[PDB]
Amino acid sequence: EGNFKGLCKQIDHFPEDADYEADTAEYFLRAVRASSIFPILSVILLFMG
Amino acid sequence: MIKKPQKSKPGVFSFLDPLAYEIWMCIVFAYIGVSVVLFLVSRFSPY
Amino acid sequence: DSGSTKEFFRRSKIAVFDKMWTYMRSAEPSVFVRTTAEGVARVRKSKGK
Ligand SMILES: N[C@@H](CCC(=O)O)C(=O)O
Repeated sequence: EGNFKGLCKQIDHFPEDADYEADTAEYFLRAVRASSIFPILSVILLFMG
Repeated sequence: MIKKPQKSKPGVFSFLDPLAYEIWMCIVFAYIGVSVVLFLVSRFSPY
Repeated sequence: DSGSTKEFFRRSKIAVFDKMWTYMRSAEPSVFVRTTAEGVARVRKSKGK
């Protein structure tokens, strides 16, 4: 629903102001996020099963 | 003058906000001793 | 630039303020700015630096 429909962007985490690196609980949460790590692993044991 | 901070939210262990860290520590110490007192009275050979 | 505060730390005898002025004379490039909002949006794009 736009001037170009079906243009699929690749998206990751982006560095905003000061990045809150001291929030290592957040940065790790960012690190888990941009990944299919558990939904890919949800395939794995289901495939292995 | 420096930049604004953001509204950096509470974390994972936010739930234990109502108590001091030292209060929780007293609870566990209390938790053990109550059991072993019951382990004293129960199983004491009530012959 | 051409501020009394910029002259104050030149004349300030407090050791931390000296040490700031020791840095501020050695701050490369210019931390010093000519006009007001010049320094403001500089901080606003500094991302806390
Ligand atoms: N009112 C001050 C502003 C600059 C400063 O504080 O250094 C002046 O005219 O010198």
